[PDB]
Amino acid sequence: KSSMDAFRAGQAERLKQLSLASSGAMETLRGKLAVAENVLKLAELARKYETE
Amino acid sequence: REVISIHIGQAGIQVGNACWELYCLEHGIQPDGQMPSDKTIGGGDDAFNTFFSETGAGKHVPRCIFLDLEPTVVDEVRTGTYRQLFHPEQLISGKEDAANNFARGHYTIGKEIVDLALDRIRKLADNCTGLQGFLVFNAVGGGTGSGLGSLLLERLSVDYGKKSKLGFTVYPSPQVSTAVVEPYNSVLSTHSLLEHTDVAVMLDNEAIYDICRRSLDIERPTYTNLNRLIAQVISSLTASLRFDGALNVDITEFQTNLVPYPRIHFMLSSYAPIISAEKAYHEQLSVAEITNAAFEPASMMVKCDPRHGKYMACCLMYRGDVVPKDVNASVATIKTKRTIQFVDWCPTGFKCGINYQPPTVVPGGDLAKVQRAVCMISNSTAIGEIFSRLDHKFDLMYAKRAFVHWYVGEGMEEGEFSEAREDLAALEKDFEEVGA
Amino acid sequence: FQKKRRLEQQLEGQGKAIKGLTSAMGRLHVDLTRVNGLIAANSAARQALA
Amino acid sequence: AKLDETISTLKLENDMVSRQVKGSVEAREKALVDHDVLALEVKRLRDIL
Amino acid sequence: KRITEQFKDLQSKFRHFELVDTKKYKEVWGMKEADVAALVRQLLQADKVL
Amino acid sequence: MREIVHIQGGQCGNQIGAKFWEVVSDEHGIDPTGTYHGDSDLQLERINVYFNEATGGRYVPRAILMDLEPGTMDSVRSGPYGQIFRPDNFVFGQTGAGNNWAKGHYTEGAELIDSVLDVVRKEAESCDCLQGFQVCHSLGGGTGSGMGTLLISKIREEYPDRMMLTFSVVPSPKVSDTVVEPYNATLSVHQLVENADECMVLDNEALYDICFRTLKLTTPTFGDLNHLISAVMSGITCCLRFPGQLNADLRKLAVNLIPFPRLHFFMVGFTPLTSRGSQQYRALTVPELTQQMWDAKNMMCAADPRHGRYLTASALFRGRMSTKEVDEQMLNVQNKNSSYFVEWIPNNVKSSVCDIPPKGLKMSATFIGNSTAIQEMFKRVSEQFTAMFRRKAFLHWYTGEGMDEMEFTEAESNMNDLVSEYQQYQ
Amino acid sequence: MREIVHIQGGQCGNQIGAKFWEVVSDEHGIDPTGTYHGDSDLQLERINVYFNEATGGRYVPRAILMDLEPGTMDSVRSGPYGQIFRPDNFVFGQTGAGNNWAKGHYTEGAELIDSVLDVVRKEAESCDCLQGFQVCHSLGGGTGSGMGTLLISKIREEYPDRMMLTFSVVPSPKVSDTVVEPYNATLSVHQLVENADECMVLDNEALYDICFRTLKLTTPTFGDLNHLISAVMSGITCCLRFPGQLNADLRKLAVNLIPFPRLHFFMVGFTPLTSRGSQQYRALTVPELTQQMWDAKNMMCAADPRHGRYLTASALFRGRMSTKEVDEQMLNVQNKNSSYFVEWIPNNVKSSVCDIPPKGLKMSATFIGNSTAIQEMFKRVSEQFTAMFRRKAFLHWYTGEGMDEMEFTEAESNMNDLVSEYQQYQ
Ligand SMILES: Nc1nc2c(ncn2[C@@H]2O[C@H](COP(=O)(O)OP(=O)(O)OP(=O)(O)O)[C@@H](O)[C@H]2O)c(=O)[nH]1
Ligand SMILES: Nc1nc2c(ncn2[C@@H]2O[C@H](COP(=O)(O)OP(=O)(O)O)[C@@H](O)[C@H]2O)c(=O)[nH]1
Ligand SMILES: Nc1nc2c(ncn2[C@@H]2O[C@H](COP(=O)(O)OP(=O)(O)O)[C@@H](O)[C@H]2O)c(=O)[nH]1
Ligand SMILES: [Mg+2]
Repeated sequence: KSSMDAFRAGQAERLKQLSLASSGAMETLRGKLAVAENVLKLAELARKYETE
Repeated sequence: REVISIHIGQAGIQVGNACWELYCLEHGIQPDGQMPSDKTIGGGDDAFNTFFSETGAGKHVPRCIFLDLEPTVVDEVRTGTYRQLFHPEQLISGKEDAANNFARGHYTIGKEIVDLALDRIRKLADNCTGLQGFLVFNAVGGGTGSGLGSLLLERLSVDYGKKSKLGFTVYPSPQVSTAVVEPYNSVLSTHSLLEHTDVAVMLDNEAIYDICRRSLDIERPTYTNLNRLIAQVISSLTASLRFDGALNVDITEFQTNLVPYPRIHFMLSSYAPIISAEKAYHEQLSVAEITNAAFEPASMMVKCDPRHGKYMACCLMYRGDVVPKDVNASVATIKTKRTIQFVDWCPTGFKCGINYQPPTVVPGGDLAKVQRAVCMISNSTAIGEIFSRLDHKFDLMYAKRAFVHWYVGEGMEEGEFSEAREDLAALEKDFEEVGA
Repeated sequence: FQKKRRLEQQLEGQGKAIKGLTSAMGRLHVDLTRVNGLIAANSAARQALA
Repeated sequence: AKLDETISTLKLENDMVSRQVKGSVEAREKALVDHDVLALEVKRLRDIL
Repeated sequence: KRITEQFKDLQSKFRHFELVDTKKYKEVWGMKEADVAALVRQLLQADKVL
Repeated sequence: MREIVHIQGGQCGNQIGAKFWEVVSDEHGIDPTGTYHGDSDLQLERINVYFNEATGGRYVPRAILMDLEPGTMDSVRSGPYGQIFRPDNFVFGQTGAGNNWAKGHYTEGAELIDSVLDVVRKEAESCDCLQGFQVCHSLGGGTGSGMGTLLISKIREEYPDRMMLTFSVVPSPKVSDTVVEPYNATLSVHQLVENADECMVLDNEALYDICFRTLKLTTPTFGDLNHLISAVMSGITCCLRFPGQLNADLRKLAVNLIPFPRLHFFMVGFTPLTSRGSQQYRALTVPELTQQMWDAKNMMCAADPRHGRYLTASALFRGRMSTKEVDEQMLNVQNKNSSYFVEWIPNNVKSSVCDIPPKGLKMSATFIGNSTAIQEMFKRVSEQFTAMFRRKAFLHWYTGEGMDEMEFTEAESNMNDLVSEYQQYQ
Repeated sequence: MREIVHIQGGQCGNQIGAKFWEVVSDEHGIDPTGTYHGDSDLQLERINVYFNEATGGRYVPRAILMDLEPGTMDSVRSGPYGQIFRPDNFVFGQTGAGNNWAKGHYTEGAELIDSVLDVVRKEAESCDCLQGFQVCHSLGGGTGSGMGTLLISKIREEYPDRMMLTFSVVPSPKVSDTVVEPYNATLSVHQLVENADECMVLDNEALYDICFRTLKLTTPTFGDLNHLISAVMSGITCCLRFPGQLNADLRKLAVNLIPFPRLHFFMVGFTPLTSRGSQQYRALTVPELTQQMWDAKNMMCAADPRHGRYLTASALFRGRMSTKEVDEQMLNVQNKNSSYFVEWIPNNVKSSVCDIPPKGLKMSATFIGNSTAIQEMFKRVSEQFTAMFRRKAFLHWYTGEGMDEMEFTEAESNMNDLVSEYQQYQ
């Protein structure tokens, strides 16, 4: 039973750390993408008043 | 189902003058030991049998024992209003007072009247069938309540043992000093009671003067004022055994739910709502309000900061209109509250209890009649500060060997002085360890 | 006081994160139910076509 | 005396709110783990569809 | 007899938990790395357009 | 002719059973005096399952009453529907366990088991064909979870073939009402898992949230919690008391709900639950009843049943209805929530129909789901146990009356293995 | 078979919907108690489009109230016919909208819209064969536009196959209620032109001009305006409830009206609208109902069609009439006013006839036009927007709740290109 608990705890901890680090990375990447899409939208709106 | 109360000394008998007034007033017993035939308040005939037994044809006599060495206060209560109430042998008294000395009241004079007191209590207990336990009310700072008080604690323990012991002592307060030599008879009795009596609920004097100043506005209060709310808290903790409710807690629940370790048993008591008639209806009482008032530090019978401590357990009696849902919501809010902390090994720590009967107001008092009332008894580690201050002032006089000649002439020596000093130090160490 | 204020701000940040995660869980549960319904419908369609 | 008493209250408040923040962090982590579990289930059902 | 059968059940449960946990962790990492790969592809496309 | 013996222990069990013998006695149409005053005949046909007719026309329930203080005997006797319990069944101590498992399982429970076993044995032998024993008892006390478990083991020894229904109202994590409730719950669940045929776990936080959400009761009290639990408990046995189209007894429920020996910790629900203000806005239709049943907040356990996967489930419908839509709905539910169902069992749901709906209502239903999401209720109590035992808190009270570390260590180990065996199928 | 769920967003939408439900209950012949007390069976043949049989005739409407205060909800309960809605659908927060787009689309929306979706999804799954959604709101407030528009978006994403009618009370310059009406209108139309399928646009300026000229009222309070908007929304969809000589479903109306997926703003009127005094003298036949229908002063919109061109029109008649008469009416109207019509669409008018006239009236008609002159409202609102967006006035109440300048510029550009799309075809 001690072996049981040790192994299961190890698996739980590794899942915890993977999920947390991955979530942080995705949040950073999504922030970058949001900045980029705001830039593209501003470019799209601005080029409306440009002459041919 | 009866509980037998012993009152020892000046403070014991004054708190008795207040309590045995409140109980008879609530059960509707006339001050002559009878109950009126024409008008009968709503209650069960078994309810009053917890305190006032019947003697023959419509005569009620209390289950209690007042005892003192002086004749002054005892014959004062004899001359008082309650003449035929108390049985003429429920009032035991010597003829020369111990005169503020543990040794004098525990060896020289304490070894004559205790045999008669114990014989009377033994016969009364054998009369009683369902003895829940023994409740003691006394002052640790005096002679008559301390010396033979500890003597009687020891003798009751060796006589019965299996019945619970619940003490209510009046420690010296931090700054207000009634007497001078008080710390001696305080520490000497602490050495004994720390391991004889089962559960001790402590009281103070400034801790109640401040309350009756803020919440009652009696700028010049006295013992006659304080003892009434002392009686009130005693009644509000025995109400579950006395009357019927929804979630009862007998005399064993307090010990089973509030004493983790055998040598960690010291309780802080608090009562809400302390309010006068003027603000009674101008303020809106509710469960959240009364519980938050109880758990704020300034509404405590003992002058101490729980914010220097970590609550270990708490017991909440509720009276009157109490739905078992609002209490749960309020205690959940308390657990969520960001000020009072808990020791990490106590997930569940709130033993609640409810009774239908709301509190009863004594006429001529300052407390107003209210729909409900709580009573919180907590085992917390902040009480160690009290004993730390007691030692910090005890050594200052012990080092000088001052005021010791009285005790040494009576017969005790400084060996037990050092023993009490070391054991209270160990008790402080134990609170420090349990604080982990 | 500065420390207490900073800790408070972290507390509200974590609470907001919790609420957002719960909302996402609700949305994903709804999508679970919808997808399983589509599974059943297309299984019936497969049997009919066979 | 007034300042030091207030300081003690502030320290008690700070340690308890730090405990609360740690509890919140644990809860957020558990929610994230439940979240990607649910996402796994969704993706598997989508593959079956 | 109770403790013997409990021992056997414990062994079987140990094997089952090992397999389930390893498979679940592997699968979830694969799924979420595919997700982040899609996100970085989107970022690269945005950068190229800009 | 298939007899149910009802056993009530402690204050909580006694109040729950008081509401039970209110509801079921009303259903069979007896007055509070004890004389039948119904109108139909189907309700008279099966008085024997819950009554023993006696000369003079005073029916009396077959319910044993056990506790350790008359303060609960009188509270359950003086109340309404109280003057019909047989006085001979009133077996009681007058000491009080006091929230302690030891005092109610090794000394005072030990000395009262003799009399309570005598009462239960005369009750069992006074009825021809037993059907089962069902015990409604708390798990946070010491006179319901200390003596109740000992009585359960005794009954298992004396009748090792009868179904057992343990209505166990386990404690709550947030709703703290005692300090040693983890002890008195774990130590009793340890000895219940081995000797209980089926365990209906209950709680009070779930009952409060139901009486907030659905019934919208502003001030829900125990007089409402116990009323709802009485409704569920009187609905659990509809076939043994009334006719129908597809009957289901306790044995049927056990066979269709228990795929493994140790795995019989069910979770329970009742329908329809609706407020008095909205009693006349909604429709009592089988789709609505089933939609309410198959929710997560409609259940009577703090565990969110939407975490794990239902190993199996049982529904007891009562009312003149159509088995076609009964089965169609309770198969569409599997087709639409197959994720929350374990795969290696086809038709996880067993549905049964009784003809006569209960009094007042028109079409009722009871839900009994054997799911693996019930692990989260025991994991928290195990966590509390480990937290308290890591510091040996309150241990002197237990060890001063015969208890040893053997019981505590075994309880820890078996709680852990039980939560593991639930977690296995996930 | 076909049915429509209804949602009442904000105070304006709630009161309009309350009057609409009073009108529908009157037309179908039911009491405020919920019972049916009509006269004919043609009305109860098809009440399932808007109502559900609860229990023995207590018909319950299929609508959901929605706001952020309890005062309006209490008012609608206390008002007549307010005792029929399901209390489970009175979803409402407590904090207060603050007439703020951010406060109704980003905080209180995020805190109540999961619940509003839960209840509307429950209703939409209770109903079997959905046909569309109906929503009533105003485009000048915070929770009128925020709450309602976010609900529109979520419902469109969740059921993207159901025709959607959103009835929008656009702000009018002369009746200037608050200070941020242009901001809210811009941020609301930005999402409506992208997600919702058609909005019928109305305005208080024309709703007052109609009451002053045609009705000849003296003191028209909001009761009469809501009455007119009701009588329009009741006749917008009558081919469902009642048979007709030439039926027209909602989807048929949409496909005939909307030529391009981004030109779906409908300007609507009703006939006959006769003053209480001159009605006794007036004559009511088709070739004057049509004349008042195309009368530019009967339009519930401050955009005179003589300032633009008609892309498509829809005339829904009610009563037993002559179809050839109706068709010749439309043809000669087109030939008379060829200039006001677009060249590349032959027969710009779609006509429909229903066989049951409203309560009391013997003939009725409703006009729904897609004229390109409706660009005037958007042009004016955009001018009022850019009058404030140059100086960032009243903008910190949205900046602090978390909206940048990028979405404001997006919404303004959306309005500008919408105006361009109307103007180009003309
Ligand atoms: N709060 C409170 N304290 C009391 C009351 N009566 C007595 N005391 C306490 O009694 C102490 C005085 O010493 P005593 O307790 O009277 O001494 P004793 O027990 O009578 O023994 P002797 O000194 O020999 O008379 C004071 O410090 C008080 O705290 C009372 O009514 N209320
Ligand atoms: N639902 C319900 N719960 C109750 C009732 N009475 C008590 N309880 C709960 O049951 C728990 C355990 O009660 P218990 O200690 O066994 O009462 P005892 O029989 O006197 O020992 C307590 O926390 C109560 O909150 C009741 O009538 N209904
Ligand atoms: N037709 C009609 N319009 C109304 C009524 N009451 C208010 N309004 C209009 O609704 C606008 C108020 O917007 P409001 O609903 O408070 O915005 P919200 O708080 O975001 O929903 C005002 O400009 C009024 O002209 C009514 O009874 N009938
Ligand atoms: Mg004295």
